[PDB]
Amino acid sequence: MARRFFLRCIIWNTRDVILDDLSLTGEKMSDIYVKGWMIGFEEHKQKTDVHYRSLGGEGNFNWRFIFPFDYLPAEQVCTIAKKDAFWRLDKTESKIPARVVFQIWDNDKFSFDDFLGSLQLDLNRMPKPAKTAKKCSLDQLDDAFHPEWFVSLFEQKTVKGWWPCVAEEGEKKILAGKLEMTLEIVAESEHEER
Ligand SMILES: [Ca+2]
Ligand SMILES: [Ca+2]
Ligand SMILES: [Ca+2]
Ligand SMILES: [Cl-]
Repeated sequence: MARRFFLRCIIWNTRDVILDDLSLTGEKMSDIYVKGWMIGFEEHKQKTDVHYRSLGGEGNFNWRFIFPFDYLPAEQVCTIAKKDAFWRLDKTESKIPARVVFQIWDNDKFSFDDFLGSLQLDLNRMPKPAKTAKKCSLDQLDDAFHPEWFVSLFEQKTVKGWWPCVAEEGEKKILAGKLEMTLEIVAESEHEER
């Protein structure tokens, strides 16, 4: 059966975010905000408020996202279709991995917002978070050589800490920002804590 879950995301802060603009005084800065959504549920995407005029790449948000999604425990696969009748968005089935996306953006008033970097996470196999922003690095993404550093959120239920965001210089990967988050998968009915 398809079971209804909820991904609860708190965006606490960002650090080291790329600075995309020049100030009227001529100082590098970004008007930072964070976009999030689950793949296959692009209709429910959400964003934080904007941390205006970040001069050192830091932003403060303390923002809560809730992402509802359907899940097949036995298949460990997302059903991009919501629930019940065809009236639901994404019709029926389509089985894909459960993944959430976080994107860091610079808000502009007099042009379009500019993409700064993103992080895409597999809820079944995701990199462990760094305790501090200092220990946050692209090494966290090393699924090839340190597979023990990937884990499953469904098993752990909750993870907190820092993850890196990435921008592609063509094939090359560059640290575009660091994201401090709490991630928790929540059931419709279960014990408050285990
Ligand atoms: Ca800009
Ligand atoms: Ca801007
Ligand atoms: Ca722009
Ligand atoms: Cl602007």
